[PDB]
Amino acid sequence: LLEQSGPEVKKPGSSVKVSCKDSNEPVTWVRQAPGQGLEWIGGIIPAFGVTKYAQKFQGRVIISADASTATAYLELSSLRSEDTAVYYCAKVGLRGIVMVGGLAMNWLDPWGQGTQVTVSSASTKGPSVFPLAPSGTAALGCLVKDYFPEPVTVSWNSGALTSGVHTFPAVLQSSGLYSLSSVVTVPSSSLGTQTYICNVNHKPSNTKVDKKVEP
Amino acid sequence: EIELTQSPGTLSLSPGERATLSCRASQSVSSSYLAWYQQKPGQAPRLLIYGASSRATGIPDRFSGSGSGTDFTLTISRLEPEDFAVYYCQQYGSSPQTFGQGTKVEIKRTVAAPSVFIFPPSDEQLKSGTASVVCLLNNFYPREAKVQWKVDNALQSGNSQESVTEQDSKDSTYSLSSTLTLSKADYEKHKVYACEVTHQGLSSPVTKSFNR
Repeated sequence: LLEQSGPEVKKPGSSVKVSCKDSNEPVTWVRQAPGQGLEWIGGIIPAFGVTKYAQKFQGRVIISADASTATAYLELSSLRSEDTAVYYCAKVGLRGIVMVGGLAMNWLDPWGQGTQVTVSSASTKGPSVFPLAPSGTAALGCLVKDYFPEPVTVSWNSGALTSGVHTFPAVLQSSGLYSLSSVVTVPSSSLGTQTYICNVNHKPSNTKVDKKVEP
Repeated sequence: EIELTQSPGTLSLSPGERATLSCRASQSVSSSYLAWYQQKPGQAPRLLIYGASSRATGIPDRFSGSGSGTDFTLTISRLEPEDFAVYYCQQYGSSPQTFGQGTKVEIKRTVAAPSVFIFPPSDEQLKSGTASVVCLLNNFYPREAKVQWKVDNALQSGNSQESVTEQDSKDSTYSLSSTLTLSKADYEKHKVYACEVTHQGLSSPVTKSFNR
């Protein structure tokens, strides 16, 4: 098991340091931008401190390891918004490891759970929550608009209403703020008799909103 | 740099069908030093196959890999629900190691037309000076769909954004939202707001509209 440190939010030009805690093998770092594939960053042989870095990151990346705490580190500097990604650590298999000088390559296993790093000029902001009012099934919802950073959580009727709920992935607007909607379909006959409340939580702003949605 | 091209980008198959995924290398891969990984949303990749054909420990027997040189394949003998995911190949025989861009194995189910709903901006939002109009396409399959906004029968461009869910856990459909953002002042300059939806399950495009 590889335990990684928590999510980070950073401004352009700054640097981020992420840790990977082993619960012997080289440790590699890979990242995945939103909706993209996997990109190798570099790696280290922790007992001996030998590092190798991908050419794209050489000059602004340092990987280090503390053998006494079985922890590896990734420090990436000169951050830009295109460095927004989930950062993974993973161990390089020892058996049949492929050596090219100080470079050690193999299949990767186990993997850390990933660290979300968001790079943005935006400031922390809580969402506004607006009703999407229902006009034999009806749809209704809540628009959760203009927040930073991710994530927001949405439930309906304090979690008692789950059937037919769709909470959409957030979209990043040109303003740098996120927006999403959550919708639910219900019998049109229940519109007069049943209350529908969307529960929105955005921890970075301690936003807690219960918005009743009605026709 | 050995470039790895995976095909197809998306593979739509029914549960129980056989799945064959391709990884094609621009240069011959040194000595079958190729691995396959599975990834599900929110989770880390998981090693399935290494050395082109060796099964990682604890991976089900219905996964097998073969190939050499420039052409490799991952086979899932019969797809189970837990197997719908993104799959990546990796070569680690030449420096630098490289990854394919992924193949999504998607659940094929019967075609379902979207149910379409339109939502005007709330009075609460208008109080703050902006107006968002939301068009919902609910519970459709397959994923391909087109949404167009018309404001007084005039096609809009550049002022809307779309979001799509992952395939629903229970029924394997998609839902999609399109949100049109206008200034409050622009919103009041027009009367009729409409979204028009095209999908292969619809005999003809569906319009939902309201009059401000």
